[PDB]
Amino acid sequence: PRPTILLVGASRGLGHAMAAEFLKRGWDVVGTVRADRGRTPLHALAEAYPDRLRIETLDITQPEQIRALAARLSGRVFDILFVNAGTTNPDPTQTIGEVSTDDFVDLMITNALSPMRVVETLAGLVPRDGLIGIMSSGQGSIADNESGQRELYRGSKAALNQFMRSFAARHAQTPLAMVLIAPGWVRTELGGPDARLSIDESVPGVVDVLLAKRGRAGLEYLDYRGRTVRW
Amino acid sequence: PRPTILLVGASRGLGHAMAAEFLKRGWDVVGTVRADRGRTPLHALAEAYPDRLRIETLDITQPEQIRALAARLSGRVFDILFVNAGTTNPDPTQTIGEVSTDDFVDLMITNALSPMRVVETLAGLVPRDGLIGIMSSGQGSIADNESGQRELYRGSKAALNQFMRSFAARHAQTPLAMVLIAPGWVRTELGGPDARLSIDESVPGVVDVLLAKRGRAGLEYLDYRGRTVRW
Ligand SMILES: NC(=O)c1ccc[n+]([C@@H]2O[C@H](COP(=O)([O-])OP(=O)(O)OC[C@H]3O[C@@H](n4cnc5c(N)ncnc54)[C@H](OP(=O)(O)O)[C@@H]3O)[C@@H](O)[C@H]2O)c1
Ligand SMILES: NC(=O)c1ccc[n+]([C@@H]2O[C@H](COP(=O)([O-])OP(=O)(O)OC[C@H]3O[C@@H](n4cnc5c(N)ncnc54)[C@H](OP(=O)(O)O)[C@@H]3O)[C@@H](O)[C@H]2O)c1
Ligand SMILES: [Cl-]
Ligand SMILES: [Cl-]
Ligand SMILES: [Cl-]
Ligand SMILES: [Cl-]
Repeated sequence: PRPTILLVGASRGLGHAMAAEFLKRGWDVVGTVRADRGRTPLHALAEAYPDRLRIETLDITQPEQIRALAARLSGRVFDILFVNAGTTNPDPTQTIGEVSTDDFVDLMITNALSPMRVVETLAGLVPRDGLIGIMSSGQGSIADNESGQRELYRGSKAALNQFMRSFAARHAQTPLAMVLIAPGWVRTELGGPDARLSIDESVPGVVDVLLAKRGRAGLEYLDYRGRTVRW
Repeated sequence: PRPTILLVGASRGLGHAMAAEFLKRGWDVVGTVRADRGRTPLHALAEAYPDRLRIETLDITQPEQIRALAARLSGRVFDILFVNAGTTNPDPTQTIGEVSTDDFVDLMITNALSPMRVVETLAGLVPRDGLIGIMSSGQGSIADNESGQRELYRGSKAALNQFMRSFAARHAQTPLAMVLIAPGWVRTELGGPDARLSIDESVPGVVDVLLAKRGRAGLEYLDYRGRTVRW
């Protein structure tokens, strides 16, 4: 009967840290990994929590795998669905006018289309008063984009946020809680060596925000400190 | 891709209906029939789901055929292995003191030894955190046996349940989920025309139980309503 989070993209980085943090707060976790990555930090974590962490497989860019996960989990209910999975393009220093079509397509599919297909397909596994979240980025804020850089990633997260606003409009005036999280610039393999925050300086706050967002209907764009991020 | 159940004994009755019900839930099914039985209701079901239901042959009382199936399914992974196959003796009104040695041996082999041999030999086709189930019966409960009748069948299912408890003990340090199902008294060729439940009143609940047991390690004895059955 323990509360359970379905955490999509939990193999490493922020997603793995989120799984560890929910487990420390007494929740169960179903976390997803991609089949191709071999053994991950999440596999090591599952050995420490053998009865409380379950690992499922999902590449979010494969719609058949999203449906397969939905079928596997159809006898389960999740208090929170959180889509952490995201990446960046091979060469983030390229401007939008320099990126290859393949790189543009790949990142828009991975970061914008695919998290939305996950939430649309798996929303039924969450109660109607539950919480659906996606890991966005402060870089997806258009109002805050005064400096550019990381051009393709920025557009992918801006598109994600807009898609999520339209999803939220279809749930207007219902109890569903929704959140786009900006975790801060964190020293993971994605954030890089110059990132301002350690994992432990971001993830407890993200988890605090998610727990507090439950029961507060509607979509918000919130950072790891609970501050509203401008669209 | 899609989750797959290996359903042993799916030709007729409850087993055939379970195949149909899993297909309705977005699962794929590999179902077994006895080769010498010619065409079965499962073959008709395969006409309607030719890409999602595959039929293999197996007489569970023939160890060489269990080994042959294991080789045939080499490299396949099944989220659920469920052994449905079972029968009863030619004259169920006979007391234990009346049954012939042949009838005793035949039923003990078919209902108790053989499902366990299937489970032991095919367990390697299921993940360490998968689900292995066997169709038992409420008649196999020793604590619930206040009224007798069906004497030989009752003993065969009690032995099955005990054998499965020992199998479960060997898996106590693993996340393997296991279930013995009591489906209720159902109007199949085995249950007879006087049985209380239609197939459709039992099978959706059995499948509900299986999908909800996936991910909950350890062995339980559960009926089609999810109630615990006393050993
Ligand atoms: N770190 C930061 O500074 C920062 C800032 C703002 C937002 N974010 C966001 O935070 C999230 C996690 O990033 P991170 O810093 O933890 O990066 P990370 O360490 O590189 O982890 C990325 C995670 O996403 C998964 N993933 C990527 N593509 C996937 C796909 N197709 N299907 C399934 N899973 C996939 C990865 O799985 P594999 O192991 O299989 O690759 C991994 O679990 C991303 O959405 C990112 O945009 C991060
Ligand atoms: N019906 C009830 O009221 C009831 C109640 C409690 C438990 N159960 C259990 O439910 C299961 C299914 O029974 P049912 O009512 O559906 O009976 P059924 O209609 O007579 O079907 C029995 C099934 O078992 C298969 N089977 C029997 N011996 C086999 C063997 N040696 N190798 C392979 N398959 C074999 C049959 O295949 P063939 O077509 O080749 O014969 C058929 O698919 C049994 O385990 C039974 O004990 C039934
Ligand atoms: Cl992942
Ligand atoms: Cl951020
Ligand atoms: Cl059969
Ligand atoms: Cl029963």
